[PDB]
Amino acid sequence: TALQQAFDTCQNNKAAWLQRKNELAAAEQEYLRLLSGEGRNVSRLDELRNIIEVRKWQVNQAAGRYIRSHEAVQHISIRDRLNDFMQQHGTALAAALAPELMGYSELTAIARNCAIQRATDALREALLSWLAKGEKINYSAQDSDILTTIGFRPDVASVDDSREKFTPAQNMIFSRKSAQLASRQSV
Amino acid sequence: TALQQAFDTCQNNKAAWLQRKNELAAAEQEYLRLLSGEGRNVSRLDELRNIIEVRKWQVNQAAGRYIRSHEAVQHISIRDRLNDFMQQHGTALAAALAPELMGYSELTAIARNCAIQRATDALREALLSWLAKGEKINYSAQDSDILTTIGFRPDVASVDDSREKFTPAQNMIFSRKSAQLASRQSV
Repeated sequence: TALQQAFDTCQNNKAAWLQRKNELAAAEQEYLRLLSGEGRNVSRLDELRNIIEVRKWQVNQAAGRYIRSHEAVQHISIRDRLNDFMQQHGTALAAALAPELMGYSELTAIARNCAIQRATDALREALLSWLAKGEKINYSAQDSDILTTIGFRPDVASVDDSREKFTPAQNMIFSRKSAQLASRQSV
Repeated sequence: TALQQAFDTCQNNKAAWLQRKNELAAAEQEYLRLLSGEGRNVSRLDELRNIIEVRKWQVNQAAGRYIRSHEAVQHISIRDRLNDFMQQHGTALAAALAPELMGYSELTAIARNCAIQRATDALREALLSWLAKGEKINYSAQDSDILTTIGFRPDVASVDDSREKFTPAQNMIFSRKSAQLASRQSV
């Protein structure tokens, strides 16, 4: 259920990001149509500029949160699949790299780290050979639906929106802007 | 079939290392008994000191090349075992890491490197989870005899004398002195 929990977390994050970008687009089109009009309304255009700026900041933050949630759900799926599969095949995987496993319990910390790094490097060449052979494969059978729905990669729109970042001072300034807009808009 | 070559290389390296060790022991014991003896030939003492130092250098080099051969044969055995293991159960391994392996062909250098790094982190966490329970195992069935006869790690006597490092000029002058010793003892 934990994988399902992360899946629905990412789904509602995606929904929030989508509605945020829809609101941003509506604000932008309203601003441009008002600018096309003959009315001056300097205060109106200034407040619309502030609104669109804070809304695009919110869209960027939502995209970043969606990226983090997607990474989290992929990571938890990876860890659970690896745990269950290795439990099903503990002996085979252990004997594959056996000569560097005995004595691990009492091994010194530096030697322990060096041994596990050597094991990872040994698996690196197996992964390289597997990708060189380039066999076609899909997600795990047990959670194929969740992994297909979550997508192999996040949407490119979130990638380009999250490409640019902001300094923490601007982050907190925009957080205050969001708080005040929510406060004065609820009335 | 390079495993057999590595095995016999390790065997003859061990034989040469034992020969160097026993000849060094003989040289040092005869030097000690001549020191305790009534003889006062200072030239004999100086030449015995030269023999002792050159034999110590030869033993150090033999230990170094034995360590290199042992690590080489261990790497070859690990590579072969992992290769046949992935040829046996590699599809399930690829499925377990599917969320970061799809479309590897068209990925750029940075994307491929990051995906490989994430896969290494995943397998590292799986390995540490497996090692947490401390499930004891043995050597690989196909090549158990070679691993047993080469040992899990080289003995202390092969590393305790190899903890001293020589500058390249020292190595060159010791090589020249060893060549002179061989030339003078051949006649």
